[PDB]
Amino acid sequence: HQTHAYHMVNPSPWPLTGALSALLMTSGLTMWFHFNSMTLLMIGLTTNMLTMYQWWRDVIRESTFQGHHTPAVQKGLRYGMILFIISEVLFFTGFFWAFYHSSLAPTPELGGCWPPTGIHPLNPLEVPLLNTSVLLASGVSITWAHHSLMEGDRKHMLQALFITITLGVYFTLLQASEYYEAPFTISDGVYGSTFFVATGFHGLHVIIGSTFLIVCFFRQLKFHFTSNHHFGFEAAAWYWHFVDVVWLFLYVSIYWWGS
Amino acid sequence: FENRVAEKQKLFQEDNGLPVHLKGGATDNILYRVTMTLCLGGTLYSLYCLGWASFPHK
Amino acid sequence: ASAAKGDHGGTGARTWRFLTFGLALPSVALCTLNSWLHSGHRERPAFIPYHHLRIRTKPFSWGDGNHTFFHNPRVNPLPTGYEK
Amino acid sequence: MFINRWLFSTNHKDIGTLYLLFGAWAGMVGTALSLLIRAELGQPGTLLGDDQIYNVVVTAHAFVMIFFMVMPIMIGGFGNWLVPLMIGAPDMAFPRMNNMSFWLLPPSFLLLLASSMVEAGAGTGWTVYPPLAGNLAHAGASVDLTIFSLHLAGVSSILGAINFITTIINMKPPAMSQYQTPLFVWSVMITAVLLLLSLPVLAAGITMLLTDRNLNTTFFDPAGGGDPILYQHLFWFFGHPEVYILILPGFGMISHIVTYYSGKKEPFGYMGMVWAMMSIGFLGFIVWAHHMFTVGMDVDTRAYFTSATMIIAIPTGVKVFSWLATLHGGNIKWSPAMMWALGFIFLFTVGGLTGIVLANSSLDIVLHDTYYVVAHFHYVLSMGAVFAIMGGFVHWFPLFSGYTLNDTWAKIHFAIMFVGVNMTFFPQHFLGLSGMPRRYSDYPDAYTMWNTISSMGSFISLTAVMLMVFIIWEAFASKREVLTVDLTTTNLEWLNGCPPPYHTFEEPTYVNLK
Amino acid sequence: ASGGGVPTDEEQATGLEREVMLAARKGQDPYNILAPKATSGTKEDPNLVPSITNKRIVGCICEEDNSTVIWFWLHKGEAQRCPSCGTHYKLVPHQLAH
Amino acid sequence: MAYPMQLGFQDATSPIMEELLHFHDHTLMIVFLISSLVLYIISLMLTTKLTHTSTMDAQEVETIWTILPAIILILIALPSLRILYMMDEINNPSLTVKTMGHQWYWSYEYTDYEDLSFDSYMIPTSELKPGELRLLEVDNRVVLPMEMTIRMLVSSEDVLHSWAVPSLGLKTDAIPGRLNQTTLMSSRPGLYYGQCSEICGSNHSFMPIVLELVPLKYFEKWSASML
Amino acid sequence: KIKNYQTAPFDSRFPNQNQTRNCWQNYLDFHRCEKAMTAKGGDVSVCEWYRRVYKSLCPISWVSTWDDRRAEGTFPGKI
Amino acid sequence: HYEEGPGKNIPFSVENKWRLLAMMTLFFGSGFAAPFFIVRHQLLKK
Amino acid sequence: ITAKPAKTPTSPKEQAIGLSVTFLSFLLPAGWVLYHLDNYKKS
Ligand SMILES: CCCCCCCCCCCCCCCCCC(=O)OCC(COC(=O)CCCCCCCCCCCCCCCCC)OC(=O)CCCCCCCCCCCCCCCCC
Ligand SMILES: CCCCCCCCCCCCCCCCCC(=O)OCC(COC(=O)CCCCCCCCCCCCCCCCC)OC(=O)CCCCCCCCCCCCCCCCC
Ligand code: HEA
Ligand code: HEA
Ligand SMILES: CCCCC/C=C\C/C=C\C/C=C\C/C=C\CCCC(=O)O[C@H](COC(=O)CCCCCCCCCCCCCCCCC)COP(=O)(O)OCCN
Ligand SMILES: CCCCCC/C=C\CCCCCCCCCC(=O)O[C@H](COC(=O)CCCCCCCCCCCCCCC)COP(=O)(O)OC[C@@H](O)CO
Ligand SMILES: CCCCCC/C=C\CCCCCCCCCC(=O)O[C@H](COC(=O)CCCCCCCCCCCCCCC)COP(=O)(O)OC[C@@H](O)CO
Ligand SMILES: CCCCCC/C=C\CCCCCCCCCC(=O)O[C@H](COC(=O)CCCCCCCCCCCCCCC)COP(=O)(O)OC[C@@H](O)CO
Ligand SMILES: CCCCCCCCCCO[C@@H]1O[C@H](CO)[C@@H](O[C@H]2O[C@H](CO)[C@@H](O)[C@H](O)[C@H]2O)[C@H](O)[C@H]1O
Ligand SMILES: CCCCCCCCCCO[C@@H]1O[C@H](CO)[C@@H](O[C@H]2O[C@H](CO)[C@@H](O)[C@H](O)[C@H]2O)[C@H](O)[C@H]1O
Ligand SMILES: C[C@H](CCC(=O)O)[C@H]1CC[C@H]2[C@@H]3[C@H](O)C[C@@H]4C[C@H](O)CC[C@]4(C)[C@H]3C[C@H](O)[C@]12C
Ligand SMILES: C[C@H](CCC(=O)O)[C@H]1CC[C@H]2[C@@H]3[C@H](O)C[C@@H]4C[C@H](O)CC[C@]4(C)[C@H]3C[C@H](O)[C@]12C
Ligand SMILES: C[C@H](CCC(=O)O)[C@H]1CC[C@H]2[C@@H]3[C@H](O)C[C@@H]4C[C@H](O)CC[C@]4(C)[C@H]3C[C@H](O)[C@]12C
Ligand SMILES: C[C@H](CCC(=O)O)[C@H]1CC[C@H]2[C@@H]3[C@H](O)C[C@@H]4C[C@H](O)CC[C@]4(C)[C@H]3C[C@H](O)[C@]12C
Ligand code: CUA
Ligand SMILES: [Cu+2]
Ligand SMILES: [Mg+2]
Ligand code: NA
Ligand SMILES: [Zn+2]
Repeated sequence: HQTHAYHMVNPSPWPLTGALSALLMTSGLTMWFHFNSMTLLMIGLTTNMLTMYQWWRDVIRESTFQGHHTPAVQKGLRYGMILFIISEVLFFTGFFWAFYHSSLAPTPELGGCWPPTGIHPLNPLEVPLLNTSVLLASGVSITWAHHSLMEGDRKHMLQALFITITLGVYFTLLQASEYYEAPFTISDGVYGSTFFVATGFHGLHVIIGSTFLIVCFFRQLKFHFTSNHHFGFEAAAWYWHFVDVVWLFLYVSIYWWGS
Repeated sequence: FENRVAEKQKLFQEDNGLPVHLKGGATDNILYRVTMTLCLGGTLYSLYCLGWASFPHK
Repeated sequence: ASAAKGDHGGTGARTWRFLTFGLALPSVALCTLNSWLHSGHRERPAFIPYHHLRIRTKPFSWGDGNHTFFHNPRVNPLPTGYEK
Repeated sequence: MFINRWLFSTNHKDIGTLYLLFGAWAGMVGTALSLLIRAELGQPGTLLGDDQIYNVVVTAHAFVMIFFMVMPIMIGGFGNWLVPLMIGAPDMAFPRMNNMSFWLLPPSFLLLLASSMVEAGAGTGWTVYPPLAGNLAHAGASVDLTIFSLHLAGVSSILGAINFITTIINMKPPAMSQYQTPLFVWSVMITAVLLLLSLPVLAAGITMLLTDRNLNTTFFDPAGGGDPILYQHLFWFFGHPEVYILILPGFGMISHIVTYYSGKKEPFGYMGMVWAMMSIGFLGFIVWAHHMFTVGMDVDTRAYFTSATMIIAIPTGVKVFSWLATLHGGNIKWSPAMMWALGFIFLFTVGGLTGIVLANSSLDIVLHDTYYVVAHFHYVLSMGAVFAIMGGFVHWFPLFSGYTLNDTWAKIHFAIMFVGVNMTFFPQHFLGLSGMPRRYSDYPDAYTMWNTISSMGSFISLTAVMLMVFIIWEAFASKREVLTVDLTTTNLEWLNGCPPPYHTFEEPTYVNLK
Repeated sequence: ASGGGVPTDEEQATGLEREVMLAARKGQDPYNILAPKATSGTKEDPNLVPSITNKRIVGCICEEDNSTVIWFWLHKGEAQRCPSCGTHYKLVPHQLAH
Repeated sequence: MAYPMQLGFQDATSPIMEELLHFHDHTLMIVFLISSLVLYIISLMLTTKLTHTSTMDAQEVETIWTILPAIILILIALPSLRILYMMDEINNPSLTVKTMGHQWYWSYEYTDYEDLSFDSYMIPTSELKPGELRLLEVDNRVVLPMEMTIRMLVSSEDVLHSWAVPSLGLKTDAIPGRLNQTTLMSSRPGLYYGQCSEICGSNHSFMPIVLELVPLKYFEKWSASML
Repeated sequence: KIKNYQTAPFDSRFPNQNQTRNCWQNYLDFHRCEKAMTAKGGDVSVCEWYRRVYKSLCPISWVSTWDDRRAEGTFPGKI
Repeated sequence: HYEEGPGKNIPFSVENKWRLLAMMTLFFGSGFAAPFFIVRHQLLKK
Repeated sequence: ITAKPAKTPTSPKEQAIGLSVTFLSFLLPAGWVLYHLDNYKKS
């Protein structure tokens, strides 16, 4: 019988499966790029999906059903999530650095100018503007979600959380449509590479963010959250704002300053 | 929807010596088994592919 | 641009709902509106075979390895020119 | 009761043990790769005949030692074993995630070994600069497998870093401030912070190379308006923090060994030691372009980077002098651990000072990409990082295993290793100054003498390594269990016995506030 | 206006979380979340160290802003003294259940 | 070039390399001071049975071992930086030569007046004439006028290379798409050798560089003779 | 005349190691000059300066490649 | 609960010192050997 | 660090074999490969 408040975790296979999924996804991407085939890739994604589901399930079991998230454990979770976001900020920094390296000193092969010759950039006042409003409006609704939750208001929490999600989906679809309509491609030199990798990786974070908010929505439906203890929601909110902010920076850098 | 958390609490606080990842009944056991089989299958298979890819032919 | 309205001495979810419905969503409506009255289908850009564009160092790993993933025949040419 | 223990662990000690096991093995691979390098250079002409295989060997030598030997032993092994014991924590903050950090490394290693099996391997250097690493000068899967090895290794360390930082901040006795934690802990936390910030940038840069190789991006390709120099910035922005990541936990171990074997109850200048690690930590992020003094940057930029690099000398010196002040007035015990520590202090300083020479962008024109650099870094790594591991290993072995080593043998081991590494690397300074490039399978005739002596040193160090395997066998063969340990009052990690229970601090420590 | 429907912690916290919460409100610290307040530490007024078992590690911060904690096992029986500063510690029972 | 059993730098053929020799002596002097001081202090700490194991007060003595290192670095940094700006500075060069890296050989271009240009390949081992240096000799050498400021532009048509000539104090990476400048001044006629200083794959060891410094007159006639 | 010539002098516009743009700008300047003088009936010899400078500093394969592209109508610079 | 104490907190047995000697030689030897075989592999291959 | 008496002392005899086995595991495999290395420039 422990007399400290931390959480001694039941031995678990998920770390091994996660690790092995990573072998299969990576091996797979390599088979796919070279010995044309998506077999390993597919098994990997499946094992990965299976691993994530069960790991996070056990965390909900450990916390909501078993009562292991004492205030000490909650405090550690806040720190871990903040540190993760910092990691992600630094990942994106690389892509920005790439953008600015190329656009501040355009090479002669591009015509010695930015945008490069032959590139027809999108209008930042058309759909990119819309996308900005959509994510910003997102930040307002997720915040209303959080205060409603803390005041004990179930129907409004869910109401606001649904609006937030819809906006995430609206963004995704607008960006998907923009990808299709764009008159330049990832292959169109350095302009295209920076545009689609930076926005692309962002697009991926929008989906991860939304998926995470969908998880919070269902968990809220099932009454997991209390008015004081709801760390999964907070983490999802922070991740969401982080996603908002990177967009603001892509918008100002790539779409506006770089057209 | 109805608030069924107290029941899930009892089920998962049951003194039965089962680790958290199997403590929900046999569904868990099927998913554990599926996931591992897939992992070990895929891992072996991925070693097989390192096999062929190593050579043009000995 | 620099804000301008007010609140704090009585607040809550109510205030944030108020901003969602009275400011944020209306902005999205307006911005949607600006877009619907704008996107004048861009004249297909003239194809020039610029060496810095349509880069093919290794074929893509799908289709015929010459088509980008969200290829649009209407606006995206191949290296040899427009398909259709 | 074996699968549930060694494969599904949620326990810091067992995860530590696994990490040491993994590292031990990797070390053999790396050592073997180094002998193959010096075999090729042990006399003029060619031994392997194929020079793409030499380049493959050099490249894998570096990856195995850095990512697979040093980092997992120091951070993964010592870090997991010691940090919680040193702060009275019941485990790490994220036990299950901790296990994933380990289990990612064998897959990571598999993918690197596989890189050298398939095609003609990755003969790039450990820098992996484009265009050589591009899909034309290195067509095929080799480089892609390397990239993926690093992605996995990278993820392992980031998740590890989050755990260490969270653990060290959140799980100390409620009365203990950060300024009452031992230096080894301080050293892991700071290292963890550098991992957190530096690896993501590497992950971006190699992801950009990956898309350049397989999705027709032109980040690094001038054809598309790319710049191969953008790669260097991104690599080295990581790469420099990485060298400080390799040595910092080393610094923390030396601090404890010097203090223990001098009979001091604490090191000299605790707060200066803390300050210096933070300063090295911070300055480590604004020096990266000293690996790029020959690529054609502005003279004003090169002046900044020379100057900024020099400043690291100042807090590093404060450490060296504080270890020495720790010896002052010590009841010095000449255990093998202490011999390792003393060698560290001298040899590190030498590698450090050749670093200072290189920091001069003037002089680096003629020294860059010569064996002078190889010497610098094999002094701070092969005799700095490795000596602290050895020393740490010998000192805490009884705590991990519950059995003692034979000290006489351990001293023999030290004596052989000392002669080997110095014989191997010392003459490389002359090579460099005389102008022998690095990454050569063969050399003008003039360089024959120093290359001959150097390769002979390899074998001395090999003998040293063979003996260490034996030394560990003997320990476990003879089973001399630990009776008493001294100085337990200021070394909490020894206070639950050797080895300690699977669960330590189930009831936490009692520390008054006052 | 609003309406309710969100459970509180009083309603739905379980396990160790619930125990810590209940204890907190009676002003007790069975799970060692707070730092204990020292006594004068003399032979007559020793520091009382709760344990569930027959011994417990004491770290003693002899003076404020010492960077080095003095650690020692404290055993059931006579009050023991910090090896470094002499301040007294006596072990006691109550961290216990029924 | 390097002679056998060599311990330091090759002899300086340019004034800028001469500068670096003295700067290295100046610096290595400081390295020997600090490394010897440390060894002495180490051996000092270890050779007495007298003890003081109670705690010691620190910050007073730490001033010294912070301020003094700082002074020493200023003594290194100042000359170091004087030379760097000297290497960079305004040239008034009388001639511009280009060199282009390739896997695995160098090409050269003299295009101030006429489009003169040639490859340059390591003489292999089997084909070496007697007294010719294994791994260093080329078919066509880079003939240039001694006693004159020359602009070298370095670049590459494939991967990274680096064009080094140690005895002249020269090393400039060769990057495709980029044109890197270094200046070149030989105090003496002669042959001077370097080798490629970035890892360009298999034959990285075997793309040497050979300057042939001769007077203006013979260089002119050599240029006329090569077209 | 202010001309007869050894090589391209120091140009304060391009004072660092990287001389990529000195090659480029002089190639551009030359052809922009040649265009406007071939079009408007005035001696093309006023443009010689830029030709010498760019011939001197530009790699042969750069000049060669850019000349091909100008003839192909894919030269990315605005002449 | 798991095995506690000296020789019991490891994923290998030390109960017999010669099974140990062999385990240790396979383990460290395989590690040491791998690069030589990778080189052989590469030398043959083509 | 004081130990207890070796519960299973390892005689100089035993040690000689230990050291021999251990050196042989490192040296034989490498030696085989290295001996046969001029034979590998062929295929
Ligand atoms: C350092 C690690 C210790 C362990 C060493 C084990 C191995 C034994 C090494 C023997 C014992 C170690 C001491 C030898 C130092 C040799 C310095 C030197 O020859 O300097 C000459 C220069 C410059 O070269 C020239 O301009 C030409 C020289 C012109 C003079 C006439 C030459 C006549 C030929 C002489 C041939 C005999 C020398 C051959 C020497 C052959 C050596 C293999 O070379 C260089 O740049 C070398 C740059 C390397 C700098 C690394 C810093 C390490 C400091 C070590 C502590 C020292 C403090 C005392 C403290 C002393 C206590 C150690
Ligand atoms: C083989 C031995 C099996 C072991 C059986 C045990 C029997 C009893 C159980 C009795 C209990 C009953 C159950 C019996 C089942 C035994 C299962 C087993 O054998 O379990 C296996 C376990 C245990 O590991 C071992 O296999 C033991 C190794 C030998 C021990 C050495 C002694 C320690 C050396 C000193 C280390 C320093 C730290 C020490 C101090 C640490 C503090 C204590 O594996 C691990 O969990 C971790 C190993 C990680 C390291 C591997 C590197 C992977 C690289 C991948 C790339 C390859 C590509 C090649 C490609 C090639 C290209 C050509
Ligand atoms: C930690 C990093 C590390 C370590 C330990 C080493 C160790 C050794 N290295 Fe290496 N090396 C590099 C990092 C390292 N090196 C890097 C980054 C490069 C550049 C690659 C490139 O150019 O791209 C390089 C390149 C390099 C070169 C230049 C290659 C070239 O330019 O062509 C040479 C030449 O001799 C060399 C030799 C050696 C030798 C003889 C040893 C050793 O043999 C010395 C003896 C040390 C040991 C044998 C290790 C002992 C420790 C253990 C066995 C662990 C024990 C485990 C426990 C106790 C738990 N290495
Ligand atoms: C543990 C690893 C490690 C550490 C700690 C260091 C530490 C330092 N290194 Fe090094 N280094 C490498 C590993 C390391 N390095 C590797 C692997 C490479 C090669 C990368 C590659 O190309 O593959 C490299 C390359 C490298 C270069 C690139 C050179 C080139 O390629 O041309 C430079 C340039 O400045 C450099 C400088 C330094 C400096 C100034 C320090 C300082 O941190 C040293 C500080 C220490 C001291 C100065 C001694 C102690 C101080 C005192 C006793 C106080 C008094 C001192 C004075 C007054 C001067 N090192
Ligand atoms: C519903 C859509 C919403 C918005 C976008 C959301 C998701 C995009 C898809 C995947 C996101 C994942 C990774 C990002 C990686 C690469 C950038 C891809 C971004 C993208 O989607 O770019 C598009 C497709 O890109 C291409 O060709 C190639 C695209 C396919 C590449 C396959 C995946 C490649 C794997 C590389 C990354 C793996 C390594 C990750 C490193 C992490 C380490 C921690 C560009 O379309 P295009 O036809 O060129 O131009 C449009 C012309 N009208
Ligand atoms: C290559 C393409 C493949 C991409 C695949 C990825 C796809 C989708 C990912 C979707 C993310 C889902 C995250 C769900 C986490 C649910 C578990 C949870 O939320 O757990 C919470 C704890 O926090 C916690 O662990 C918080 C744990 C949060 C971690 C979330 C971070 C996920 C980000 C993934 C990053 C991928 C990035 C890759 C590209 C760089 C539980 O505590 P509470 O909430 O307080 O409950 C307790 C109360 O009920 C009691 O009174
Ligand atoms: C493209 C090809 C390469 C692919 C490489 C991808 C590598 C691996 C993918 C497989 C991983 C999927 C499953 C991971 C699940 C995360 C677990 C998690 O959520 O970790 C949590 C802690 O970390 C926290 O909060 C902080 C939350 C951290 C969660 C992050 C998990 C994913 C990280 C991968 C991405 C890193 C990228 C960062 C740099 C860009 C929970 O901690 P546990 O210790 O488990 O339990 C603690 C208990 O008290 C809970 O009650
Ligand atoms: C034919 C003639 C050749 C001779 C040349 C030999 C030259 C050099 C070999 C060097 C050997 C010296 C090793 C000394 C290490 C032991 C010294 C020591 O100090 O250990 C001793 C024990 O070892 C003991 O029997 C003594 C152990 C000695 C065993 C020596 C075996 C080495 C054999 C080498 C063979 C090479 C073969 C190579 C072939 C490939 C004494 O300690 P204890 O009383 O147990 O402690 C008491 C307490 O602490 C217990 O808790
Ligand atoms: C990616 C789908 C996205 C939908 C959007 C529409 C845009 C057009 C993309 C078409 O993508 C197809 O996907 C297939 C996946 O089944 C590929 O099969 C490829 O991979 C298989 C792996 O099993 C092999 O069997 C096949 O030979 C090989 O053509 C195939 O090349 C490709 O045409
Ligand atoms: C890191 C570098 C280590 C360097 C190597 C260490 C020193 C050598 C250890 C012994 O290795 C053996 O050497 C024999 C050579 O004497 C080889 O026999 C070979 O040659 C002999 C003929 O002389 C025959 O006995 C054998 O059949 C034939 O395989 C044999 O394969 C090999 O195991
Ligand atoms: C069913 C549930 C109330 C159940 C309960 O009290 O437990 C209510 C509360 C809030 C509702 C949601 C929110 O009002 C937001 C959406 C409102 C739209 O008008 C319908 C769908 C919509 C997504 C609703 C679905 C569902 O009716 C919810 C989730
Ligand atoms: C408990 C153990 C896990 C072992 C491990 O992860 O290494 C079990 C759980 C499920 C098992 C697997 C599943 O039963 C299904 C597979 C088919 C047969 O049942 C035997 C082999 C088979 C491949 C099994 C291997 C192994 O016995 C597994 C993976
Ligand atoms: C090297 C780096 C990245 C450039 C690139 O990606 O091409 C550039 C970007 C901003 C630069 C810095 C800023 O211009 C500010 C400083 C300017 C000084 O003249 C040199 C130091 C100085 C601190 C610069 C050093 C270096 O040139 C930096 C750091
Ligand atoms: C003030 C602070 C912490 C004191 C404490 O709270 O215990 C100490 C610890 C390390 C100190 C620094 C280091 O001792 C190194 C420097 C030494 C010089 O004597 C003063 C500046 C100097 C930069 C110090 C300033 C200051 O006294 C520091 C920063
Ligand atoms: Cu060209 Cu090395
Ligand atoms: Cu650095
Ligand atoms: Mg270089
Ligand atoms: Na050789
Ligand atoms: Zn005390």
